[PDB]
Amino acid sequence: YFQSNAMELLKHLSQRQYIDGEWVESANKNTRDIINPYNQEVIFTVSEGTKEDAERAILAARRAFESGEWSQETAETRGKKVRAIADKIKEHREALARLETLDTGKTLEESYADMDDIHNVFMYFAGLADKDGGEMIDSPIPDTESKIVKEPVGVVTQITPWNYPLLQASWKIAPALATGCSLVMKPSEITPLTTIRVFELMEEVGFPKGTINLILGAGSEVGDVMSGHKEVDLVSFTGGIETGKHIMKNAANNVTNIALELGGKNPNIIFDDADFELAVDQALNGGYFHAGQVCSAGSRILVQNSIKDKFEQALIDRVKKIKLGNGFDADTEMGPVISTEHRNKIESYMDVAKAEGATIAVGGKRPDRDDLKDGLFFEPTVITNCDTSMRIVQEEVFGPVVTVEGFETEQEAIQLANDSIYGLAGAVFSKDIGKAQRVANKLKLGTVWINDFHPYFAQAPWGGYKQSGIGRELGKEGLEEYLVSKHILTNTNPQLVNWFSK
Amino acid sequence: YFQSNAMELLKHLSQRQYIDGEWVESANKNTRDIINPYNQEVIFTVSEGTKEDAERAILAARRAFESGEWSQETAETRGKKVRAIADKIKEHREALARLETLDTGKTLEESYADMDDIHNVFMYFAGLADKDGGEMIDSPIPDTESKIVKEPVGVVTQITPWNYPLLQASWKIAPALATGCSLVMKPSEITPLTTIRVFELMEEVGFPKGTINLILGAGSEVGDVMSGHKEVDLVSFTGGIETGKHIMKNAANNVTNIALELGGKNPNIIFDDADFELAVDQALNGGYFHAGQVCSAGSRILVQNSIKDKFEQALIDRVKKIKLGNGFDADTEMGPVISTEHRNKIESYMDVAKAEGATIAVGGKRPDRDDLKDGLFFEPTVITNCDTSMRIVQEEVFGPVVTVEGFETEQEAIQLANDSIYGLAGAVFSKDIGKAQRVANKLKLGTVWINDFHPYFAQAPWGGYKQSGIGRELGKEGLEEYLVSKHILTNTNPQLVNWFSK
Ligand SMILES: [Cl-]
Ligand SMILES: [Cl-]
Ligand SMILES: [Mg+2]
Ligand SMILES: [Mg+2]
Ligand SMILES: [Mg+2]
Ligand SMILES: [Mg+2]
Ligand SMILES: [Mg+2]
Ligand SMILES: [Mg+2]
Repeated sequence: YFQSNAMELLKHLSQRQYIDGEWVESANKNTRDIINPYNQEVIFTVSEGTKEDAERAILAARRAFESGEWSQETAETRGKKVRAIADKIKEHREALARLETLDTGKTLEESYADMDDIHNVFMYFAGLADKDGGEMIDSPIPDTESKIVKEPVGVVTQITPWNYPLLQASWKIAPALATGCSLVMKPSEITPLTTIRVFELMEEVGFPKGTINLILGAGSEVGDVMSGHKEVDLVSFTGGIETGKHIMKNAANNVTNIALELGGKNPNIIFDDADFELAVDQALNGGYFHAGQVCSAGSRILVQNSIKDKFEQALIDRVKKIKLGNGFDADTEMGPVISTEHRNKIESYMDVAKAEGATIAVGGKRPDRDDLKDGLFFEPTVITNCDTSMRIVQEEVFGPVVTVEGFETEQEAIQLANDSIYGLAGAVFSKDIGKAQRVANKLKLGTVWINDFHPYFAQAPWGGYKQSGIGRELGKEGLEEYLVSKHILTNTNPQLVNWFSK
Repeated sequence: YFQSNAMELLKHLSQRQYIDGEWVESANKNTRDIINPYNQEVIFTVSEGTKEDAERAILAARRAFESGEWSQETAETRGKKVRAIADKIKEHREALARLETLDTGKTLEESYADMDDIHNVFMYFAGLADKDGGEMIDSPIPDTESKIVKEPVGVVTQITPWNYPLLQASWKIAPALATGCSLVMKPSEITPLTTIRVFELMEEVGFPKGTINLILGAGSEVGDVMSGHKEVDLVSFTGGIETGKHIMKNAANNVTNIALELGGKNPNIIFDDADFELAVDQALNGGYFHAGQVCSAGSRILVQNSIKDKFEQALIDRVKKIKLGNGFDADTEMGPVISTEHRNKIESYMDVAKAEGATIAVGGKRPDRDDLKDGLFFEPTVITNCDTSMRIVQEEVFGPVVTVEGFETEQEAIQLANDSIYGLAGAVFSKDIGKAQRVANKLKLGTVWINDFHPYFAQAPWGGYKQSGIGRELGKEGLEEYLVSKHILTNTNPQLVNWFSK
């Protein structure tokens, strides 16, 4: 009784926003219904905040920041509180995993793995909090002392996507809290459940009023307030490229720093000297984990011409066996897509593939099976006889869809892999490790996997080249987005200059 | 015969742009006359480039970058070439100083000090080039190797201001070349002379075609191309806040990284326990070095009420003795302002001070003396009986003008100093070093001087909090703006996952 228990969890979950230490409704009492993508049933109703609520949260975050209660707390103590959040995630791993599956549709196994990652993100940043306060500089001016002090950047606004909501939240919350910033977070309007829950958990730990704030929904001009308010010091946005560009333009009005992660067209490069069985397995894993909606998805398969036919038929044969179903059922290998609008977007992209002349080798429709009929399912799809000039190869579909292109040589694989506007992540499969390393050094991607697909972890920075984003999350670089440098120069033997006549 | 020799230097200076290894005119043959602010005489005529020229330069920079001739050169070798530029600056220190004085009006002594700084900027980055290639990560996944590799960011566009043209150029050129980027630089249309000269010097050293490019002027949409072209990876702009905001909005269209330095309203905080003589000297130095046009200028004096009257009368008495004149004359302490438009801007700000009710205690007009009549001079000015609500206190005037406000307590000094939209630099004067350190830690400024005014140097990062900018120049942080991180993860014992049914 996995799903019905998860449903009973909801009877204890807050429905409200969290602003300045209090759970509160929307200023105009508006609500929004949240859906289970497996059966499209409404599972919960939450507040839908207004732009005045967002304004209020940002002003509270500012007041808290200036008060120093969190920003001037010792780094060691901030780290202890971030660890306490980590430990709460582990304590509540089952419930959180179940809530994530209910809200997003992914398999329970995927959700459990995700909860383990999230615990490790918090634990990583807890440990990093007190490890680097700045630098002493060897001043070139005699009788001076020069130091660089790291300070928290201030008030941060954090906007997360519907694909891996709590995971993306953790990437933003952990460094903000570790550094002493105040934050205002707004999860996707579609998938707020686990974010609400993590806010309840953070309240249990206890932070100064205003240090953490949660805004819910997609209210009119809320996004604009979060990117454009004069009191914001950093906007951290993960989501679609068009929204990201708008956010950056908004941020310019007050000279606000931005960190953006905007998607990808991630290549999966398979040489003829790859372990063949491995490359087929990982092409499946690349394409279809979380129904191709995880940000690391490998939608663009590039395979060496010599084995392309062999590869295509192996991949297609496997794709026909993929088990679709309820994320709570153990035999499910792939769940539904996230929303009606997203499935429609995916369907309109298949309109494009057809208008461009590509072949849908398998999939490309909604499944008919009775038990899948009420849910937001779409068949795992393989598109063949496509080329780099096509919209279906160039544009991010964010669904259970891969394209397959051939290449003759190493140089052509690199040129094709780099021929998109994006640059987030990708893989190279070859037993020739030297070759794989040559390719990796030429790919304009923030993360390159050699003989693997998907890995990310707190210890290493993640983010895009090209139009995939600005900045990095995770690792030390991720922490650094939340800090500002101040050079304090002291003249220890000050003398008159006497430039101007006396 | 200092000035006439500097004028004869010009008979050997290029008049053209430098694009893809060649000195070239503007695509439409347009030119612009360059003026000596001391006497408003036209001293030189240079090409005025078109937006198609800028496009061509950026495409050449891209082609050069992709070729690897500079980007894949060893860091050690790149450092050697950056050192060779440094050594050229020192070799030509006199000529460059004289050219800077001719073009910008500042005293020869100021220009010599500047040439020494510029040599040290290049030398610093030459030494930094080969010191950090990335990191090895302790991977949390068994049988994996994780490394982070630093790569140059790519094609950079660099736009510099008319206040300290070669110095600002050096801050941008040195890290770009040290990291292996290709660059396209466009100096202020008003003051191109020393930038043209440094390009001649860099050509003497020798770089691959397309690695360095120089665009001249303020042609229609040239700025827009430099901030908005798809092939740019970083825009580094130093100049006015309104242009900077436009640049950032442009950059958003292609998800282009930005580094901005946008001015300041730099406070000079003088406690009653300061060394009084020192504080008067440094208030003069803060306000009037380069006629208040250097980016470190201290236009906003905050003085403790107990000594405010004493301070005001000491400052005013000194301001009346400041020697205005030709930058080439040894007895000159302050030169002219940079342009007709800038002097007019300064004059319209005095219209504001008057409309707001402040007192012009000294100065506030153009000098009448016969030898100053043809030049762009403006008297050093002290404005009193002003408060933080006034436009003359809040807005950047960028001229030989200071305002004087009083404060009662340490807390009030901090609150007033922080009450502007800016956050570039400022000073605290007090013999109570502990107090000065408390104040420094509360000021939202990128650089805080304790008992000094003006110091900046290659070893320490420089840049703004708040609307003074995004990013940092100088130091390691300055280098880092020109680098991108790539995580290469290798699975050294790859295994099938077998998530999907066989
Ligand atoms: Cl090959
Ligand atoms: Cl005091
Ligand atoms: Mg409870
Ligand atoms: Mg020493
Ligand atoms: Mg800002
Ligand atoms: Mg010559
Ligand atoms: Mg080991
Ligand atoms: Mg970019």
